[PDB]
Amino acid sequence: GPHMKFTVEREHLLKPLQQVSGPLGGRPTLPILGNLLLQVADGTLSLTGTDLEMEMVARVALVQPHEPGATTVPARKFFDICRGLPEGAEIAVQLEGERMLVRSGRSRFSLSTLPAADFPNLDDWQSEVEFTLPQATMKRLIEATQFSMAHQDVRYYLNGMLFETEGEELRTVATDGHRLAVCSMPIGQSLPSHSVIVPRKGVIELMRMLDGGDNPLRVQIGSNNIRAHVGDFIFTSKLVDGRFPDYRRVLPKNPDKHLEAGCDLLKQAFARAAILSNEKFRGVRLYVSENQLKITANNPEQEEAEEILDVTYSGAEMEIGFNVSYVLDVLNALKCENVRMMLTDSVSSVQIEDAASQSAAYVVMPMRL
Amino acid sequence: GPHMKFTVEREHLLKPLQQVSGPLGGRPTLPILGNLLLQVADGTLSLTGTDLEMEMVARVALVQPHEPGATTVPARKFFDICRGLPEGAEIAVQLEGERMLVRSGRSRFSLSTLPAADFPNLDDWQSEVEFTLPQATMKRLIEATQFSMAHQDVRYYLNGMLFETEGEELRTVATDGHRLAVCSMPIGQSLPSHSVIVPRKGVIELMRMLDGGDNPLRVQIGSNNIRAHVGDFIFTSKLVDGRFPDYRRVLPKNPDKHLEAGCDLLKQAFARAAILSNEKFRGVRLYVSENQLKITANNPEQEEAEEILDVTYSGAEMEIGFNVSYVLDVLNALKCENVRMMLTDSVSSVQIEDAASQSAAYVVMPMRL
Amino acid sequence: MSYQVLARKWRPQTFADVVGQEHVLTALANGLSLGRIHHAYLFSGTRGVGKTSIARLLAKGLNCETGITATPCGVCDNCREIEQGRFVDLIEIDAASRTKVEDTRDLLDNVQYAPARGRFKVYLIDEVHMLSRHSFNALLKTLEEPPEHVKFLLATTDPQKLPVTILSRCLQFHLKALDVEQIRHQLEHILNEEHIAHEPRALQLLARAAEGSLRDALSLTDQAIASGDGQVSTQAVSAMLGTLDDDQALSLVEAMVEANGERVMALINEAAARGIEWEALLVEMLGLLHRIAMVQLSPAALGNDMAAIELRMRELARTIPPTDIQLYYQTLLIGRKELPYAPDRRMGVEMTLLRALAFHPR
Amino acid sequence: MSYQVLARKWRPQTFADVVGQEHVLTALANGLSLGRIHHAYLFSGTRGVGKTSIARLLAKGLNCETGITATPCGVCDNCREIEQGRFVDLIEIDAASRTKVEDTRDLLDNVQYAPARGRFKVYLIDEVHMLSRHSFNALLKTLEEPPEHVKFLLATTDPQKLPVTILSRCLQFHLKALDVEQIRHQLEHILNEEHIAHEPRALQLLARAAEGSLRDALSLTDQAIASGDGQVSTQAVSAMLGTLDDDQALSLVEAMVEANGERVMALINEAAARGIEWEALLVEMLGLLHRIAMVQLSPAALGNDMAAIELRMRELARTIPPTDIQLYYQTLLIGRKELPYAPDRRMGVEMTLLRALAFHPRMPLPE
Amino acid sequence: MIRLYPEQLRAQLNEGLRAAYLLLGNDPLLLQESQDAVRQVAAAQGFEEHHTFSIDPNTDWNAIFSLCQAMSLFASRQTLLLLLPENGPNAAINEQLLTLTGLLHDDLLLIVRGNKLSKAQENAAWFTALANRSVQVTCQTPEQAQLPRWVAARAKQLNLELDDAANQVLCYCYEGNLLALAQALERLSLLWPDGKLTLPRVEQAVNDAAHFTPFHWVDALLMGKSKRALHILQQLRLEGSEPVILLRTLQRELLLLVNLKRQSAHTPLRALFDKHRVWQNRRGMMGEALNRLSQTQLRQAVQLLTRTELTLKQDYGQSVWAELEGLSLLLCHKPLADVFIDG
DNA sequence: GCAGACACTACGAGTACATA
DNA sequence: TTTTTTTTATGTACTCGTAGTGTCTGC
Ligand SMILES: Nc1ncnc2c1ncn2[C@@H]1O[C@H](COP(=O)(O)OP(=O)(O)O)[C@@H](O)[C@H]1O
Ligand SMILES: Nc1ncnc2c1ncn2[C@@H]1O[C@H](COP(=O)(O)OP(=O)(O)O)[C@@H](O)[C@H]1O
Ligand code: BEF
Ligand code: BEF
Ligand SMILES: [Mg+2]
Ligand SMILES: [Mg+2]
Ligand SMILES: [Zn+2]
Ligand SMILES: [Zn+2]
Repeated sequence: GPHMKFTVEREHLLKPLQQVSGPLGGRPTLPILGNLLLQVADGTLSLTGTDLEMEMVARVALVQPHEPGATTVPARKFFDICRGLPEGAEIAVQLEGERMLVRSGRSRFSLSTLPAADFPNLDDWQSEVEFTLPQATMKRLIEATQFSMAHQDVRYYLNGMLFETEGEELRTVATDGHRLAVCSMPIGQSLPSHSVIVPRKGVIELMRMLDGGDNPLRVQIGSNNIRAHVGDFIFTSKLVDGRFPDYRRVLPKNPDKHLEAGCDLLKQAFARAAILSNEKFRGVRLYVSENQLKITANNPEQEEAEEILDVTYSGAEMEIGFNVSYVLDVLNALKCENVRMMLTDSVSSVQIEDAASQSAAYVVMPMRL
Repeated sequence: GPHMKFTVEREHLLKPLQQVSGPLGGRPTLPILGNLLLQVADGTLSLTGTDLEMEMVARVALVQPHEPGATTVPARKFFDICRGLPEGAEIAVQLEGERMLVRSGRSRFSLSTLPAADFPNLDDWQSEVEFTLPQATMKRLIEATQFSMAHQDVRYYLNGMLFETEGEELRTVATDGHRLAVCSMPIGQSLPSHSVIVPRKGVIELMRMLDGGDNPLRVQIGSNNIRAHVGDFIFTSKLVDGRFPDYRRVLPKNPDKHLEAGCDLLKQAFARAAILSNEKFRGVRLYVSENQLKITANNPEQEEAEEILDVTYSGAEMEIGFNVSYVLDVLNALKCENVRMMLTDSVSSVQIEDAASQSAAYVVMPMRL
Repeated sequence: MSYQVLARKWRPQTFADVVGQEHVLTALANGLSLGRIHHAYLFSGTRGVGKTSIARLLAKGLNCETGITATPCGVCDNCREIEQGRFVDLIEIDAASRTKVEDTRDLLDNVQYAPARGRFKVYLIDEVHMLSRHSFNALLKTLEEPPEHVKFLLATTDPQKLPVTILSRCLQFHLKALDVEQIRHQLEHILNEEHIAHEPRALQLLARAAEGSLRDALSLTDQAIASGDGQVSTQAVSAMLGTLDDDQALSLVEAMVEANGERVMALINEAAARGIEWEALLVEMLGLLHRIAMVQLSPAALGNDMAAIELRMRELARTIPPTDIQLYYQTLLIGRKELPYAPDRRMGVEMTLLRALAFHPR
Repeated sequence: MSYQVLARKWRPQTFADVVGQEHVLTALANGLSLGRIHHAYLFSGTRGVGKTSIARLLAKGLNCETGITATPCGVCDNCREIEQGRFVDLIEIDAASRTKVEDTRDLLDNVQYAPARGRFKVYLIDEVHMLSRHSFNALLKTLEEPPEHVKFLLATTDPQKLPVTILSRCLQFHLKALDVEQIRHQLEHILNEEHIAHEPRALQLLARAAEGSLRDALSLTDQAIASGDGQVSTQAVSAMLGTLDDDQALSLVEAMVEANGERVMALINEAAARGIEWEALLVEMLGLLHRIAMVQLSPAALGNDMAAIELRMRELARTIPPTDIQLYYQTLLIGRKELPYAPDRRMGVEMTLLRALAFHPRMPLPE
Repeated sequence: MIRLYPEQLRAQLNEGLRAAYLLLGNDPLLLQESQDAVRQVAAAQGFEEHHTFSIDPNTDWNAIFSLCQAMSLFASRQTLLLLLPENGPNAAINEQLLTLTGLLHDDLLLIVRGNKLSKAQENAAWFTALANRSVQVTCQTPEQAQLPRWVAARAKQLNLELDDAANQVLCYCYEGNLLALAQALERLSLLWPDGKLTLPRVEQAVNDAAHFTPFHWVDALLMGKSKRALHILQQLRLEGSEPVILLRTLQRELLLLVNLKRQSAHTPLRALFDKHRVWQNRRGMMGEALNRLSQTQLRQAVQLLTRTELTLKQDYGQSVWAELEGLSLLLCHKPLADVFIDG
């Protein structure tokens, strides 16, 4: 049988295992899908973890004696044994017969395995566009728009994120039929325009695998897949066939009324009013008057919540409604100093932006009470 | 009724409100049961909550004008509305028309209330035996055996733990029929002989009570009611009849076989061994040789796990098989530097103790013969 | 060496290798050759009659490289790949194992993705009558507006367990239970395609005892080969069936009516060699006599439940006057009434049959 | 050394030591010899006729060191653990203790993992008729196309509970209840191997007492050994069973058909002195009447265990009409029906005998 | 409100969509076709957000979430579907649907599907609120005498010819099951592109899958249709209907028969039917039965039914189905059952 | 330090079904 | 058209919703 010799450090191995053993859990579609493909070749090691729609490959350098091989191992067990060994412990791994022996100086573990031949090697392809972006930019792009994606909508193409690379900049769009989150960031280079839908699990994995470091992120987007490289992590994912609707027409074309307020102040006022809102469907009413904002919340057991805050406002008078969860989420994700609100009327969309920046925009509908 | 006019500073309200809202939670059996009563008499405001087998009383001082009166408010809503307010902001609460108006700055909220006569009280008992003990003292006293008590079992009243007072010493015991934990320690007062069973929920609340190494906690023990005083915090609970088995008989009287080991090394070895143990029958077998302890674990998928640790032992091989969750829990609780295992026979139970302290001891029954 | 079981290695791979059931094969062939393909086919049958095999064959035909055709080529990489377990577009879901909605969502969300290789992403959901209600709701939501690139193939044993709304959106093909002649013909082909000698009487017995299913017939064929020293002889199959016979009722009532005391004794001894509750045996014998007396009144009394023993039963109904049947039922009823108080249940049922045998003949 | 129960000490350890069940043993050995190994076996039959033992022997034959051998070659390494029951790969599943589907799912998840040491990971599912319907449906597909390195051995008492879609895809081996001669010979072997004296009539009674099983027969033999001073004697067996041997009840029926009440009551008194259950006397007499009916209908119906009285049997077979036999049987059957309600069980038996005497169609009591 | 038939639903949707559609009835096929037509026409007129939302008493009630909120992405009109319980809404569900209809967007389309609702649910506040704008369409299974016309219409829909024998065979095989009937017509269309369906083809392309309710069995017994009665009993055995329901459904009419036969010798049937509160469709039925069966057969049937019920609820036996077949033989037809099936 | 964020485990209920 | 619908005492699973607990991380 295959030899597949391993002799590695724990610290050089803990992080890639924690990254590749993320989505694996529960009961998978197939038993092999619940196993990491460990493949040692040349002087390097590939750890492959897949869910029939994504594939994360982690590369680990080898300097100790080793022999080539490939076998699939339970993921949770391997990660737990790797994390359970003492700090700095050496790990030796040998495939004997149809079992795998993991040895440290005073411990020997045996593990069931599966042949690497039966592992569903994901199909390869050719990227239609390249891309290079600093990690912090992608971090902000995901953090600005991940929360507004549709959860399990019937349309089955809103359950994702729209990547729109145009001219020089990149845009991320998310929606749920009642909210819209759009974020635009520069990249520094002119790029071909592409519209792509990334599934929610792909977006979550991309968020997790950022590592918060400084090395650039490489992206290769093809016809039906995307691939991302950070250090020694290569994550590929499929795409959604649906066509993401045009975000441009959603935003209020003619915002009649401008107002500005403290981000933290408005957020905490909304939070305080949210307690006394109906659990059947949580929402509040905004009364916008001359430099004044009033928040009114009602609950069917005759519970009333009232708030008044001094805001900057340019308009006559307004009465509108708002699902308090949506506004609370958008203010929480804003993470800025002051918020600017664009209002048109009680039956059209409302725009939310930074008072001093325009990279991120949000659109929300009033809720009729 | 009357008009409250209670002005309370947030700093003097948030922590006691959290303390009294601790025991309550989840969906109550009947309405009103989930609620709290605030009563102001001669400048002192008491927040009291109950589960009709527990009660919380918190006393705070008032300097602003008021009137003596008692009113009930839903707990979670008041706790969430008092929090999140600007720091240092006063809260003015006032009763009109069977509802409570709470004001802070320009923030107004209205809450449905119930008559104070609708808030039941608990029993009364006099001549309670008094205790004056340090907080962290009883904290670690229970913590050594908090895991030990069995939850949701019919046998005896294992949903709780026993306090025994003898001479000048307080001892605490818990068990499940397979594992037992004792912790005895001298208090420093002339005390009678008593043996009582405090319920598990009362134990959790008692742990929640402890805060600071300041003024010592005062216990008032009886037969069917228990009380705890921590500063201006008063807690009361209802006890459980019956009595646990004689812990003295449970402890082996022939610890002929001795073993000395390191706490952290043994804990890590057991944690590593538990990975490949049976998910339901988390049992490992132990081979004890001179200055050597070997642990073997199996599971239905095989995946044998072996480990070996250096100890201080002299004798024959015992091959004691027992559960891993129990030994892992006790080794987590010890947090000492050295651990003494004490073995009697391959059928007998095993004893676990601190090597450098006799205050706490444990016993665990074996698994298979 | 590795002698693969006859239930697996002889699974059909083309529509021409499927026995009988032309009312479904022809319909599917016409649908595939023409443009009319429904969005969800639901296959039904009885106990191994060709549901999963036909569903697999349909999935093979839908994604063949030569195109959507009644006959898959069997040569292209897709035909070879679906032939084995491994393939990407064809998703074989053991619905009986992943009943929970949590597992169903993880595989019904793949519809939004494009098929990797073939034209259609085909979901072969086997044993669909087992899903949970919420999982059924999820699958119905998928089927309400299914993408044009996904075809659903559902195979089950009891269609009526399915909720009506999901069934309303599926074209249901009910597979007829195979006839004795078709069973015997396919069994002869299977034996001759391999190196197993046989005698036609043995195959006739196998077909009759197979209860109209090819899996039962093939399982019995493998058992016969094993106990037959590599040759299927009549005596071996007959002795095995005697060890496996369960219809002691009809044979015993035939003997009792014909008044063969020795045959009744032998059949009681055989029914004692097998652990049989005597109360159950006697009560179902009463039921058989009841059905006989009913058939005396109208030929339509014998419904579709007892089609396997129709002929014999009809004969027993035709050749026996009703008064004797009434008397036999009366004596059997009174014997069963006093049965628990007899020496032994075997003992008491024996003498009850003797009482019923002493009348009319002898 | 030591004294363990016969039911566990004398479990067969090879196909040579399994008595009876010739068809199943022959089929299994022949199939193993030919190499044709089906992937699902279902052993049905009455309790205690060896389905679990045969299944474990099949596991031995499959996992033996020398290869796929019909006869397990004595005791090899891979068979030692089977004998000790601690085998790595023979997965014993007390299906009655794992009826939930959330456990059959765990069983099916790890089915593909290669066996640790043996050629096959034989899943022995004891009492397969106890799994919940969901677990059945779960294991359907894994039975239809199992991996090449796993086999299922299912043992159950009544196959009818199982869904027919499971009976379809598995071999059905049915183990008939063993004959009286088989049980008696096996018991003679067991008592000889234990260096214990025994009586042939005692062992014949042991064979008749157990309904075609063996572990029941072994249990009753162990109880006999307990009742005796470590010896199986005829008196001890008669005491433990409560039977009448084959003579006293025959004297009763002979006197009753002779319409001699005096001897009937005299033997009733003697049986009372014997300290025996009265319903036992009634059931023995009913059984004797039925045996008379059987020999009257079928000329050759007596087994060897009654040969000691066979001659007298034929006497009644040539002397009494079948109608009178039916009359006596029904009279004593109603007597059995009424006995628990009589003022005294002895009183009730006396009344039943006197009722059979008064309605004697040949020599009735004078009026 | 408008009360409508499935044939005219096309015209009603063509003239203009109303606020809400209540499609109700006992059959699956007509309900499904009506719902599909409504959904397709709404999609043609600009309805894209389609929601299926079962009402059944469970942990599922959040429909209000989909109506109070305007769609940010597009001004897409929404369609909400409700699957009423097997017996209709209860009081709590009545008031919950009243709250649901208390507020409805003009661009929101409401679809409700379920079985027929009696006056108890018809006079509830929810239905009265819906009484103004909503259109209710009734889809009921045609009777055994009405099936051939419907099958002929369906054949003309698919451009098929069946003559008369094939129509009778299909009506008998799929009696009371229109879904399987339409599926079988589609299957026959697929089998023969010629479209000229005849007996030597529909005979082997058909199934026996049929549906029934105890009223059909009782009426079959009353008319004396022996083969139909036994067919219904066999189909109900396969369906697994509770035997007790059959017992009670027969017992009601059998007690009525016993009483009417008792009163017949002294009072004319015209007054007796009025006094005994008999439905107008059953009068002739009863007449035939009364003029066919004497009080001896009625008493024997009552004895048989009594033995059946007692053995059902005391001995826990399984002989119920054969026993009801025996009663069918003993009821209007050929009374023999001599002790054998007469206790 | 601390929620809070899952993550998981347990429990109730709605429902199906078995047996007698 | 039409409205029409039944035994039960006890036990065994299965599946989803929702609370209670642990822990673990980037807060
Ligand atoms: N129409 C058929 N032609 C040939 N073999 C068949 C046919 N139907 C059933 N079989 C046999 O039965 C075995 C199992 O068949 P399968 O199609 O899985 O039945 P099911 O409908 O119950 O899933 C097949 O391997 C094949 O040998
Ligand atoms: N055919 C047999 N040959 C020899 N002993 C048997 C046989 N059947 C049963 N026994 C005895 O019964 C004991 C248990 O038998 P077992 O096979 O467990 O029966 P079961 O089919 O009920 O599980 C065995 O140890 C053996 O002594
Ligand atoms: F695989 Be079949 F439905 F028996
Ligand atoms: F497995 Be047997 F019934 F003792
Ligand atoms: Mg199948
Ligand atoms: Mg057994
Ligand atoms: Zn092909
Ligand atoms: Zn061996």
